Amino acid sequence: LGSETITVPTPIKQIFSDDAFAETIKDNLKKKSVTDAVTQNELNSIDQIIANNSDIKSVQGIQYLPNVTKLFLNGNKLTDIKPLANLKNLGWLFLDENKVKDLSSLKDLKKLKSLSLEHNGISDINGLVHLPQLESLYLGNNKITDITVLSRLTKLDTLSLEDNQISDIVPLAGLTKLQNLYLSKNHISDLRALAGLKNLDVLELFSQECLNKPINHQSNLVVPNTVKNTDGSLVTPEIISDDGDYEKPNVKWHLPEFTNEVSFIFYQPVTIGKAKARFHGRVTQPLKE
Ligand SMILES: [Zn+2]
Ligand SMILES: [Zn+2]
Ligand SMILES: [Zn+2]
Repeated sequence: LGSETITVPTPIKQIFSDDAFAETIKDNLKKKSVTDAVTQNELNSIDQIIANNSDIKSVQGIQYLPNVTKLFLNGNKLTDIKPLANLKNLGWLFLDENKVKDLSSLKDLKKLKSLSLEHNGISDINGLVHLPQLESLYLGNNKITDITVLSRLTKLDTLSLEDNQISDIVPLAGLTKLQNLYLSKNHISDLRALAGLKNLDVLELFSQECLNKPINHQSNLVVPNTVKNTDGSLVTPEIISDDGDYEKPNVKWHLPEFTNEVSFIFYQPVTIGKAKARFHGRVTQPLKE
């Protein structure tokens, strides 16, 4: 908008407050010093910013570059991203490894096609309702438990939710345009939601870790198997703790004088569309005295 253009020549150091960042602008327009002056035409000129691992704590000043389309800003020290809020022409925004937790500034970025926020400690991704046009979304290595908002992001061909804490992938059942789905290291016990996902080329389901609602230290104990495949059918465990034994459809046991938590491990090669993956994880079942 209006005073998100500078009208007299100005020195970099002054418009871009953060030193690291002021230097990515210098290094990008091939200038020789941050004290050198820049005119808005030159700023208008900038389409891409490559600034990974560059120790950037603030992108203030970025507001003055309204034709910027691709922002590579991984592994910096960003927390507040408001100066992006209004860069209408943004399509790639890479903010891995920062600490950006409030996605409200992305909300009017309606040309944004690919967003990455791996490893930011995000837990609420509901701000994503404001961005249905997304094509690639990388949300790996956060603390996301609820993905119900994703049933709306129907334009995705690439989605990574690897290493969060998802029990429930029913919200993905709809997203049939999906080609690469990474769901490793979550709490996924039921693969039914993926029956539909026919265009999948790459799919990952390693290391699920599913925990249960406690019961009690019984000599004869008999928990039912809840791990289900694509198509509804109970997957047969690839090993049980504590000379445990599986007769359909329960893990049985026999105890008194050892301890409090029991478990079983499962394994199942799956095929959905043109993709082949390994659904391998563990059902825990803790007990009390
Ligand atoms: Zn909002
Ligand atoms: Zn035994
Ligand atoms: Zn195994």
